Amino acid sequence: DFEEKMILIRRTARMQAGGRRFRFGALVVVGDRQGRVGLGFGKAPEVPLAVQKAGYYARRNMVEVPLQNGTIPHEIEVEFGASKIVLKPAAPGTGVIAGAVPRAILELAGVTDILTKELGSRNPINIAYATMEALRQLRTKADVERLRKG
Amino acid sequence: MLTDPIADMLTRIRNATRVYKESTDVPASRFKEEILRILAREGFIKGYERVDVDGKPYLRVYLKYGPRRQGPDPRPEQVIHHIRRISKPGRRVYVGVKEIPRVRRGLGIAILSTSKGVLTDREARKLGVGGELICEVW
Amino acid sequence: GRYIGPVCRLCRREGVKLYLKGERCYSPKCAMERRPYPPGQHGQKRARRPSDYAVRLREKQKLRRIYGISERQFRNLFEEASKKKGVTGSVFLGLLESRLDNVVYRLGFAVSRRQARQLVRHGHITVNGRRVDLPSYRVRPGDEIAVAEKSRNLELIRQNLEAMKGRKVGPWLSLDVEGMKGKFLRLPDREDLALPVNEQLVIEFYSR
Amino acid sequence: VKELLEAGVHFGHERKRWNPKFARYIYAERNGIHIIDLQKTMEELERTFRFIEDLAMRGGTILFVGTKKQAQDIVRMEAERAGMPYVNQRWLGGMLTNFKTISQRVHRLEELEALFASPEIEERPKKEQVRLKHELERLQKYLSGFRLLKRLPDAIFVVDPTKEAIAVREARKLFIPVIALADTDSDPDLVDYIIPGNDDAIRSIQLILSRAVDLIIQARGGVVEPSPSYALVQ
RNA sequence: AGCGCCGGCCAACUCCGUGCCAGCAGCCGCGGUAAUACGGAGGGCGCGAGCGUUACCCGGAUUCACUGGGCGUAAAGGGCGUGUAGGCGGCCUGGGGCGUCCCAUGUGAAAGACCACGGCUCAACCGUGGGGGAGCGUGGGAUACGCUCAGGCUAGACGG
RNA sequence: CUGGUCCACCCGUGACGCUGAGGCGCGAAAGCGUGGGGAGCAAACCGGAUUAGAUACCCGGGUAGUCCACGCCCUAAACGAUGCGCGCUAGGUCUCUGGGUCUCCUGGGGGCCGAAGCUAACGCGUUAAGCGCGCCGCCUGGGGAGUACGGCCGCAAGGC
Ligand SMILES: [K+]
Ligand SMILES: [K+]
Ligand SMILES: [K+]
Ligand SMILES: [K+]
Ligand SMILES: [K+]
Ligand SMILES: [K+]
Ligand SMILES: [K+]
Ligand SMILES: [K+]
Ligand SMILES: [Mg+2]
Ligand SMILES: [Mg+2]
Ligand SMILES: [Mg+2]
Ligand SMILES: [Mg+2]
Ligand SMILES: [Mg+2]
Ligand SMILES: [Mg+2]
Ligand SMILES: [Mg+2]
Ligand SMILES: [Mg+2]
Ligand SMILES: [Mg+2]
Ligand SMILES: [Mg+2]
Ligand SMILES: [Mg+2]
Ligand SMILES: [Mg+2]
Ligand SMILES: [Mg+2]
Ligand SMILES: [Mg+2]
Ligand SMILES: [Mg+2]
Ligand SMILES: [Mg+2]
Ligand SMILES: [Mg+2]
Ligand SMILES: [Mg+2]
Ligand SMILES: [Mg+2]
Ligand SMILES: [Mg+2]
Ligand SMILES: [Mg+2]
Ligand SMILES: [Mg+2]
Ligand SMILES: [Mg+2]
Ligand SMILES: [Mg+2]
Ligand SMILES: [Mg+2]
Ligand SMILES: [Mg+2]
Ligand SMILES: [Mg+2]
Ligand SMILES: [Mg+2]
Ligand SMILES: [Mg+2]
Ligand SMILES: [Mg+2]
Ligand SMILES: [Mg+2]
Ligand SMILES: [Mg+2]
Ligand SMILES: [Mg+2]
Ligand SMILES: [Mg+2]
Ligand SMILES: [Mg+2]
Ligand SMILES: [Mg+2]
Ligand SMILES: [Mg+2]
Ligand SMILES: [Mg+2]
Ligand SMILES: [Mg+2]
Ligand SMILES: [Mg+2]
Ligand SMILES: [Mg+2]
Ligand SMILES: [Mg+2]
Ligand SMILES: [Mg+2]
Ligand SMILES: [Mg+2]
Ligand SMILES: [Mg+2]
Ligand SMILES: [Mg+2]
Ligand SMILES: [Mg+2]
Ligand SMILES: [Mg+2]
Ligand SMILES: [Mg+2]
Ligand SMILES: [Mg+2]
Ligand SMILES: [Mg+2]
Ligand SMILES: [Mg+2]
Ligand SMILES: [Mg+2]
Ligand SMILES: [Mg+2]
Ligand SMILES: [Mg+2]
Ligand SMILES: [Mg+2]
Ligand SMILES: [Mg+2]
Ligand SMILES: [Mg+2]
Ligand SMILES: [Mg+2]
Ligand SMILES: [Mg+2]
Ligand SMILES: [Mg+2]
Ligand SMILES: [Mg+2]
Ligand SMILES: [Mg+2]
Ligand SMILES: [Mg+2]
Ligand SMILES: [Mg+2]
Ligand SMILES: [Zn+2]
Repeated sequence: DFEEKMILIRRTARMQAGGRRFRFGALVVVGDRQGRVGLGFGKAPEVPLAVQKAGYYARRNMVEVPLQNGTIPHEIEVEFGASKIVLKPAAPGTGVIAGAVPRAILELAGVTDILTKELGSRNPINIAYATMEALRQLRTKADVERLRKG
Repeated sequence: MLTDPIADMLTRIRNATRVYKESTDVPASRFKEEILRILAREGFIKGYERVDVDGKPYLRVYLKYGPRRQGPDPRPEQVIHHIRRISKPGRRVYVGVKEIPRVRRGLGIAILSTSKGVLTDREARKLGVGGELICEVW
Repeated sequence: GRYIGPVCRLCRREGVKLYLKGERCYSPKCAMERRPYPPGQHGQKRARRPSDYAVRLREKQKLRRIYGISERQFRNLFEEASKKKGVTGSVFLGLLESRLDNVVYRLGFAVSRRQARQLVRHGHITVNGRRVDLPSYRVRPGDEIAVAEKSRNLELIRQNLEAMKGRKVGPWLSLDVEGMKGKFLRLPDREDLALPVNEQLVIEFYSR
Repeated sequence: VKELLEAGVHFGHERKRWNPKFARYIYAERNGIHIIDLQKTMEELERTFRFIEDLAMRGGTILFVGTKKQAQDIVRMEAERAGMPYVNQRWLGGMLTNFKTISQRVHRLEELEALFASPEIEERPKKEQVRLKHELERLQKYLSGFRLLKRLPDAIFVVDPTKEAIAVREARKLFIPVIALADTDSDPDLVDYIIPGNDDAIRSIQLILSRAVDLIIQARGGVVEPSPSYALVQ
């Protein structure tokens, strides 16, 4: 049903007397490889718990990617903070040309052919979020049509 | 003084839409009027009409949006998501029929001004002509 | 010189059984049969989640090792694949499958590819009659790959060509076990082959 | 279920600090106060109540929210007068949003009512007959109307969106429809089925909430008499 | 049958020897008695008549941003004004057609590159054939926008 | 004696506009030149204390200077550290100054809080750091260095 790809795990630190106090952050993508993906960032005392928490968050926060034969309906650029993502549609055979973060989200969304480019800050967390937004912003001819009618 | 009346109109529209106005006036000019024709026919704006305000000729542009939405922030989606000026005073931009751009795999448009009149990128392509690439809308 | 050395060890590093020996790889002995862990002193130790890179590297190393081809030649074929029209992935495979040495092996004239290769280097092979000792020679559609008249009586030839009786063969190939002739009907479809390889990752490896 | 000349109470409220987004629902300014346009008050009521019958005669669980003490009682009255729950005292953050947790309090309340009617009331020192006596007592100052909900409401009936903004924010979040009598100081766009009227003044709130509760039974078929809260309007 | 790697980036790990020594090191960094980072050995990864090193060019570098960047506090608004050149210029109509756009046409050497067949057993290499146009010249055409000349207008500016 | 500017009337001209390299002018304090003038204050300086020392902080004195006139100098955390102009995009509240049918509308300023939106945050938000067009100036990792050389300017100190 749903696949799980862990984008990254990190061990942040906070301060109290005595010393440091670690916590863990996990970015996990979930997808059906058929037009449905979700992103999740969960933090917890232990990695495992963090990942799970992430996965869990990933399932709420899903996006309906309008695939068109393995590709996107059209090109789009989205900025999330100082991170920018460029998604460009492509013909078959092309593949998923992208950085680890975008591809992970792209493949689980069931995208198989696409041209990608990370601009600005390449902070994984924000680059991932920029991506979700990009997809979320994708429109279909039928959609545009629906909008332009009235 | 307005340095770019077209850019002004484009923004007036961009601005009004971001706060969901009904209409929005813009000082009238045939050329602006021409662009509105396209905008209307393409279905980005409900329509527009000439109007006199304070004695001066303007153009009510009736905008249109999508339907109310679910969850937090019910504000409707924009029909005109993007509308950017291309050619500008001091940096004019032209294109031959062979160089007319394909705005968002067609889900969008580009209004050029050709000696055969103001046309969408598709219309121009058809009559096989190019010109000043005025703006792009989607 | 195309590798040449301990071969049922590559099978072990790819965690998948590759047929670089033909028989022996069928009888409980391709090593993968009870000893499927990587070669070396650390072969049995638990592995660590490989980097997206590792995964992509081993995949290419798999496909490449299957045909005992060099990186130099393997890359040159892939670049050719890219350039050509149509899906690079398949097209690539189509080209690998068109190597005379491979075809010799496909037609059964030899048990493995490394043997098929040698059969070519030694003139025991013929393409449309003329001799051809270039294992990288690209077989085109319609070509007839046979055994040299003078080689048809060789001990090893009979054995293999014998075992070929009744045996079915590639839907894109055709074997006339009689005169020891074979015909390359057409380029295999990705659907035609069934290699334990996700060519998609291979393209990605070179896209880096 | 109906009414027109209702200037008998609602219409026009709040001084000048408003919210421009609530201008369509405004008729004019008088003595410094905005006078709501009842004509539109009507239009919405219709569309809104129509939504009520809809969920009503269908098994639709509506949750009533009214903390504004100027209507705390008028709420539980018309609320209890239906299998409809309510939040009267203070809206606890996460009731809808963190329902499963905020629920254990209900699962604890009921249970603390067991002990206090069983062979264990007089067991263990007052060191507990007090701690548990208060726990149970507070668990009831708040969860009296919330006690009912088994699952998220099918809709939310709020009295003052601006005041009960935290509930609304959760409704929206959970795609739970939002019904609310809203005043000149609130943001309409946040309310799914609006009743543009005087959100203050008991005579108002009671009139609306009442008829809205009438329609609710008169929708689930139960033929009931007038409202028992028309008294608390003094 | 070699050569380079096995701390991260970056595919590949264990023992011993050395101790802030001897040394490694592209960047971050390793070594002051348990070093996967030094040296050796076993094992492994990569490539293979080649493998590494140095130097140099483009890339990644939207890191000079035309495509594609910035300047409140990160590097960055001139101390302020006046004003020359220059850049930029509201609404309507007309003439011109310079920019701009369209059609023809000439030029655009061969080789190279691209596609297709061929010749050396393949290939490298090579041959034949096929499109591919930008730039510029010429000849027609269009006139929305920019330009220019005429004439109007008051919503900019200035004046009473 | 003289500059700017705001409002009302809607009266006159008829795009006469915006920006602005260079140029020219203005430019806090200190400082320079010539001549005045010096109450108070006070770099240097002369002393008294403090201190481990005290070329300081505290105390008693005190010259340049601070003031005026003429010339110079041209720098600053010259700051909103935010270049100028125009158009567009909720509102509340306090305030200065006009006009009005003087609840309160209107116009031009000064503050605060905030729609949308923007921002790395902090915050900005019709007095934008928002959405746009025009033109100028400026940035491109730190140190070396605002240094060296050269040029220009200045009596010098020094400035660019
Ligand atoms: K943004
Ligand atoms: K030792
Ligand atoms: K070692
Ligand atoms: K470079
Ligand atoms: K400065
Ligand atoms: K003309
Ligand atoms: K923020
Ligand atoms: K000098
Ligand atoms: Mg974290
Ligand atoms: Mg969709
Ligand atoms: Mg997009
Ligand atoms: Mg940015
Ligand atoms: Mg960067
Ligand atoms: Mg614009
Ligand atoms: Mg736009
Ligand atoms: Mg452009
Ligand atoms: Mg452009
Ligand atoms: Mg290809
Ligand atoms: Mg509480
Ligand atoms: Mg209220
Ligand atoms: Mg590794
Ligand atoms: Mg040791
Ligand atoms: Mg190393
Ligand atoms: Mg060689
Ligand atoms: Mg690259
Ligand atoms: Mg570059
Ligand atoms: Mg650089
Ligand atoms: Mg640029
Ligand atoms: Mg930058
Ligand atoms: Mg600083
Ligand atoms: Mg700075
Ligand atoms: Mg300034
Ligand atoms: Mg003009
Ligand atoms: Mg001019
Ligand atoms: Mg003209
Ligand atoms: Mg011309
Ligand atoms: Mg030509
Ligand atoms: Mg040529
Ligand atoms: Mg040939
Ligand atoms: Mg040729
Ligand atoms: Mg003409
Ligand atoms: Mg033009
Ligand atoms: Mg005066
Ligand atoms: Mg007049
Ligand atoms: Mg006149
Ligand atoms: Mg100026
Ligand atoms: Mg000028
Ligand atoms: Mg001065
Ligand atoms: Mg002075
Ligand atoms: Mg003096
Ligand atoms: Mg003197
Ligand atoms: Mg003194
Ligand atoms: Mg001391
Ligand atoms: Mg002393
Ligand atoms: Mg003193
Ligand atoms: Mg200041
Ligand atoms: Mg104010
Ligand atoms: Mg003001
Ligand atoms: Mg004011
Ligand atoms: Mg906001
Ligand atoms: Mg920050
Ligand atoms: Mg923050
Ligand atoms: Mg503010
Ligand atoms: Mg502005
Ligand atoms: Mg800023
Ligand atoms: Mg300037
Ligand atoms: Mg500078
Ligand atoms: Mg430097
Ligand atoms: Mg420096
Ligand atoms: Mg200096
Ligand atoms: Mg000099
Ligand atoms: Mg001199
Ligand atoms: Mg100095
Ligand atoms: Zn084997």
